[PDB]
Amino acid sequence: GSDEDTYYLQVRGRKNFEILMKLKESLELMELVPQPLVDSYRQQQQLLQR
Amino acid sequence: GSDEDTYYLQVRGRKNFEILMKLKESLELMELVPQPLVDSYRQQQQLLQR
Amino acid sequence: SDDELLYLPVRGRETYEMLLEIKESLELMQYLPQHTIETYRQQQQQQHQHLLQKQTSIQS
Amino acid sequence: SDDELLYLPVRGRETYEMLLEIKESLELMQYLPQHTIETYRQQQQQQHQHLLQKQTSIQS
Repeated sequence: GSDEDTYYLQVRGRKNFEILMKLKESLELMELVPQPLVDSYRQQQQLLQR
Repeated sequence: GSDEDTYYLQVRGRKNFEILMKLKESLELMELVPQPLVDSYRQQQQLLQR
Repeated sequence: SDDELLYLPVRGRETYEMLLEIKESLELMQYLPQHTIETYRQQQQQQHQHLLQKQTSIQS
Repeated sequence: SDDELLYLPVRGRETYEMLLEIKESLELMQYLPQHTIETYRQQQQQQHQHLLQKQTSIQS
């Protein structure tokens, strides 16, 4: 689900590729999986803020 | 001026692309340009701490 | 200590939103049981070897 | 305030390093007078349009 277009990246970075892959996949999954644990931890941890 | 191989990725995320592009560029450029303001700022910022 | 509660003193509005969100999405991904993610990444990997065309029928 | 001193509490060895290295590289790129980046981006953008082999001679 989305358009018919895709963005392409051609770059050589050992650290950069490892990092960008995990952060890229992270947000893709964050968009596909719901946010229960996100709000659950957000609030449970908000009790540490004042 | 590195190995002849390169990493190729294909994904469509709007915020993801804006972010991944500047973050990739950030390290690429920080790696190609020297770090004069970095050293100057690093110590000047440390002076805010104790 | 491993669990050293460090802090990141930063002042940037756009910077805050992006730093907090990417930090949260990754942290949460590695915290929650990656059941869907494991099966998804694994199947997508296995699909590459089948993409040569070997099944009698496939649909999307 | 636009300059709100926001503190991000985190505990992770690779998490601190990776988030700081990228954060610093980005902040410094947007803070320091990155004239080389400006001219570099421009040069590469212009080169792509001339890549249609319109020069007398080309060398690297």
